[PDB]
Amino acid sequence: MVEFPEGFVWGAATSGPQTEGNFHKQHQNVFDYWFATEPEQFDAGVGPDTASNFYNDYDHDLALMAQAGVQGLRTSIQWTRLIDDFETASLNADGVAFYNHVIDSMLAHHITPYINLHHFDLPVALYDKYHGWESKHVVELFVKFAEQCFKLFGDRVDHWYTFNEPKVVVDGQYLYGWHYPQVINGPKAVQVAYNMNLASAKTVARFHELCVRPEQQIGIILNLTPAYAASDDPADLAAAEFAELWSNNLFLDPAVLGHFPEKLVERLTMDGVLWDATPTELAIIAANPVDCLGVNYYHPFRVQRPDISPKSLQPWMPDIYFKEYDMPGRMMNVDRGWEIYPQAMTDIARNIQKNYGNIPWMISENGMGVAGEERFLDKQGVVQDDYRIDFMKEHLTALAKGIAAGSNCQGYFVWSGIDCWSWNHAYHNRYGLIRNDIHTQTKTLKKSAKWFAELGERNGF
Amino acid sequence: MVEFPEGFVWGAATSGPQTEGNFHKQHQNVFDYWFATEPEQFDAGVGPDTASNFYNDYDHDLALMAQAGVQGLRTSIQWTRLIDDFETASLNADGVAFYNHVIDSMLAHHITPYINLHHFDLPVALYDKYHGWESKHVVELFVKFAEQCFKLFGDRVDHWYTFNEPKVVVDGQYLYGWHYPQVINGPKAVQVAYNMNLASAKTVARFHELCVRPEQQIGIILNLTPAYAASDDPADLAAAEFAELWSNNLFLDPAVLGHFPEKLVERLTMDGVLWDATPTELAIIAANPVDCLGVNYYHPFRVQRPDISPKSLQPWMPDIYFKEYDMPGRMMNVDRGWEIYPQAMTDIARNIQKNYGNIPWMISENGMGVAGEERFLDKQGVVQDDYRIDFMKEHLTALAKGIAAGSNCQGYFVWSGIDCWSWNHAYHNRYGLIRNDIHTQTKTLKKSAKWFAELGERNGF
Repeated sequence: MVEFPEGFVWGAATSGPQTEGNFHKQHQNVFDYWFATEPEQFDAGVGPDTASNFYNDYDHDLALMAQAGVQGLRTSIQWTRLIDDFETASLNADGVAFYNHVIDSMLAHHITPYINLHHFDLPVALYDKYHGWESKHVVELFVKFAEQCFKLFGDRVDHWYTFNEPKVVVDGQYLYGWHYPQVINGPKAVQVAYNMNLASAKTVARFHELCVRPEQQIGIILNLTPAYAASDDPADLAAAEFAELWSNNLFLDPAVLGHFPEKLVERLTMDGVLWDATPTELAIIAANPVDCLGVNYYHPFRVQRPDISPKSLQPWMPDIYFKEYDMPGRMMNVDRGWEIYPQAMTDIARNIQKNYGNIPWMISENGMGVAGEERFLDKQGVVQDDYRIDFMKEHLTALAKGIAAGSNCQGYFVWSGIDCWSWNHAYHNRYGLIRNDIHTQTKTLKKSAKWFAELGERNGF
Repeated sequence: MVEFPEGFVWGAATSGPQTEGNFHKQHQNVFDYWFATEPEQFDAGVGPDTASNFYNDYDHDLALMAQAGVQGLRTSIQWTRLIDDFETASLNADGVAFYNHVIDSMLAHHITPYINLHHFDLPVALYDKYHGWESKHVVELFVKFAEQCFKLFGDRVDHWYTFNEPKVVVDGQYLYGWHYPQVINGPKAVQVAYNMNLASAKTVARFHELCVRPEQQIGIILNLTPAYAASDDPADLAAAEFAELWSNNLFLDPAVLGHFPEKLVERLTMDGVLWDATPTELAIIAANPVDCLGVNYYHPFRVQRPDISPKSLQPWMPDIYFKEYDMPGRMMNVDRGWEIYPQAMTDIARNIQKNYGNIPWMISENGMGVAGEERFLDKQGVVQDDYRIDFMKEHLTALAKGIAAGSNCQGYFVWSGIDCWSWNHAYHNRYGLIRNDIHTQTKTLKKSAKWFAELGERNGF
């Protein structure tokens, strides 16, 4: 009924910090320091120290993912596990052995590796010493980390990503208190956003200097949720277009077009908060756009005029130009508090084909979180997560209008394969195709796993 | 009878390691370490620990130089004095205070500062830890240190130089045994020569991001002695061709034209000794040529065919393509071993005018050395150094020819103002317009000093 192009990749997505646990990890990332210092900030007091036991059970975990039909698995390498000395990027031996064990095990179970380099997991010591992503030195240290990954695993990994959603690091660490160090400072957030795009372009450059095969591509993973206007009222349209530029063009334009959006640059310049860039750095951005693009989508975003004039006496924040809008009539996932709107899939697909040269791209994250999935166990202990099947059917159907109209969309990656640790929310909401009983780290396929496996065999539903 | 353009600058040239002494210097450069462990390698046992006492006596020393007609003093800031932590380029407080005193004292004596950032004085710890200029990381540390110099002193310093004769570091440290660490490795020296051209271009880029005046200019100091063919025989013209590419084009073309000489790159590639470069690096080199040129010249250089074929089995060295030639009938400075040939001054001027856009340039070093000048002391303790006047006269007369033919030469700096420490030769040969008795650090003008002052007021002789 719905068919997908030949060679379409059917995948799942996690990260190292949300799965491995901290077993024998040399360094703390910001979340490990946060958890070890303020465990009360975490749901049920579950921190990342054990997560989903992937450090210990990766092999059998991969067997289960392959049964659920994971053809390609995307996860991440922790800067804080691979690296001994950050200034030098020397190798922690156990960390190197672990990631090789993981990659080899993926290829033993016929799972194609998709490796991302950074998923919100800055080493706390680099924050302490340089304030992390605010420091162009830390940007250089990341490239050095990235080179070590290219040299150690490039013989077996064709598909690479620099960052997963830099904007969430920008928002979490410097705007809204989501991430340790919980800084609230607009001007610093602007500098961080620039520095991460710069880290990204530098890593693409280093990758293309070292890559030997045509199959080897490096991309970036962004959330491209559109910023839908609340109404056709002019103040709402003005709010929607800044929020579009701020949330999407801020990273999409430099990563894919090689430049920042000039209207955004103009606005930050006039507000006095523009980042510090050099001509060399800008030239590096222009010269090293990504090969491909990972797209994350879960729920839409709608905006209206700000309550007060942006000329008001207040600390600068991107939010002075827009406020979120809840739409009367919205279809809702009520317990998670998110609108369901799979047509965003189709709009995103078209933005990419019309305004970004139809660059090769994939849905790298799409999924639905539900709390207390033990309510829906059947008598053999399998979650009857039909809601998650329905969810995937709605978003894939819109994605197929996506591809039928021309989108160079090359795969679909579910968040997630195995239930994994969602930062402060920990295991409140489960997204997996595969349940994890985190007390015993016992993993069981849910119903959606078998449907996802047949989806990949039929190449449709 | 022989006069110069309006506003021609009459200056003197030294460097920091040859004048200051090591008084309260936090770090050893390469020569400090070399002397501290092998003083027998240094003439009469004299190292750089006191030199010409400039750390203590800069004020009165600057008065004597002004008495001798020094309108512009070119010297250097030592990396090892200014910088506490090389990795961060944090400041040593006594080092900053000293160079502030020196620059301020220069102005109070009406001497225009010309500041060179590097004169063969690699910090020895960066050699031990990274192998120094071989490490593109050391390149980045240099840029950081250069930024500090601009930020601290740019407000009163308009004339900057990235390096003095990078080729002498390549030759001295990696080819012929002149400089600690005394490595003898052809391929390494090629990479070092690449890295210092890169470091210079990166330093031009940082200067221009931070320069706040039209008057502020940065350049590089190069010896541009022509490579004279021993004869018009093809084999001698071919050797002179390569020695010219290797001696001058290797630094001049990147610095002024923004690219390496493709004939040289062809030759090194064919010989498999080419440097490792990146597209990014070559673009920085292309984008930041110097503002001006400083030209060093003391004696000519003549070249014939190698004794044996370059296809012979021998370690790759630039010299496989050319041998130094001794012309019969040459005018010699016999004690020093150098030929006297002021006509080269004219040749240099014309080469810049005709093949380098007539970019603004100066003779930044020219001068004659003479051992044991006590022989020519008179009743006054004044060295009767008529030979140095004759030398200056002859080479100035050739310069004026170049100028009248239209070469954009704008000044002429004598080496040196005060007798200074000439590396392993230390104080064997004396070059100053002003003598230093190095036992008492008592400094007294020579006859040539008064004449240089009269040369300035008359703008000619």
